[PDB]
Amino acid sequence: NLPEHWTDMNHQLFCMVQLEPGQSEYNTIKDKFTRTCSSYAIEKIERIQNAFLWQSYQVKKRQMDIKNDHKNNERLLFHGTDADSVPYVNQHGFNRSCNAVSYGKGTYFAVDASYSAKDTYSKPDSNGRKHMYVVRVLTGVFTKGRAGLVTPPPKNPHNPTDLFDSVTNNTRSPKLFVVFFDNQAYPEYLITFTA
Amino acid sequence: NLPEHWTDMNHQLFCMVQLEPGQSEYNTIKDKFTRTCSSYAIEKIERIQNAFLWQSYQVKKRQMDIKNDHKNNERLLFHGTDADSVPYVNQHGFNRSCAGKNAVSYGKGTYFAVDASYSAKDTYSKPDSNGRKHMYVVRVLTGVFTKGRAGLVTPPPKNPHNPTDLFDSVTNNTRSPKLFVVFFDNQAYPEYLITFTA
Ligand SMILES: COc1ccc2c(c1)sc1nncn12
Repeated sequence: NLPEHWTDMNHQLFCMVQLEPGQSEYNTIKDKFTRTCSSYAIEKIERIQNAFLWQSYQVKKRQMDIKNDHKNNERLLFHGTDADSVPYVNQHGFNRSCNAVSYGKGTYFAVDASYSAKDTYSKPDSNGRKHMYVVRVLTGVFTKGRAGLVTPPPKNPHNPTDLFDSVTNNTRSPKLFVVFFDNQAYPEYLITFTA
Repeated sequence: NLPEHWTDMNHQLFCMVQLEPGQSEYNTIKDKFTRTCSSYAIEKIERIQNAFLWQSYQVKKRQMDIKNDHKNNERLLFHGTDADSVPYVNQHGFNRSCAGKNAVSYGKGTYFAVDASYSAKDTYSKPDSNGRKHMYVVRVLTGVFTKGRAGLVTPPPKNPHNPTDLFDSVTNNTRSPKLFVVFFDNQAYPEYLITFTA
């Protein structure tokens, strides 16, 4: 069940598709980035078409939608990473086993591209090229994180196995989310940019 | 896609089903266990019916079967654990982030034994305060594997010039595997819980 906006992959399961500047899709993703990173220079935006990662993610989304009894479990967030991690993320997505982990040992996603645009995350390569993903994240029901978490806390100590879906720095006004399971995040776009 | 011989869970997503001795399903597991654990005695064998873990695992299995272009990707292995871990595993499966360092480490992942005798060690299946030991019987997507190394946080690449094309798992010995390490969620389905005692 591959999304309508994907382009044909000639019976293959993985493609990075460079977006056409000035078309609706490129404009939408560029605007999400320029909301907070208007001082940067965008080289390109690529759509990540990874059928396997999409499949596993959509299964987790369906499960979380059932568990939480609503379809408000997904957020579009940003993730800055170094060039050497990009091939791994494109093919395998986010891996907590691979910076600070102040809110738990998971994968960190920013509400604002400006946070992910920090050199500590989107490490500039030899040429100053920086890499940021636009990510579909199953944040679901979240709570405040803390150092040393390996999974989200339980929603009630009385049922230790019924967990929050993610944690954040601040429940009232979140700026970051941490997820602790594979296939809770789908890397949808890769932005290549410079300061 | 839930298996047709599972008990009806009346829209519930999770059930543990106590098996009857003399049923083929119980006897095959008891035989697999007693092959190497004949000094122990089984209290009970429970079938783990976890709809969400099954769905995610079967998706991974289909993907691995496609990628590897054969259906030799799944092994039935053992996993000894402490009583405090059983509720988590039943609900959420095997979390590498919680895994102990193995006394012989072939990587930082979840370990599964070919032989029940390995998993039966008190170091894994820690006897609880009532002397009950706990061992899972696990469908594991071992796929294509290589000898592991203690530094691994993912399986190694098949080819160093293509670092993202990975082995599916690692082992202690490719010619005579006795343990497998997996590094991803939903690569192992806890199918049965064996409760046993000395
Ligand atoms: C407080 O810890 C982190 C750690 C990593 C991280 C953030 C915050 S925001 C962001 N964007 N990409 C990566 N990250």
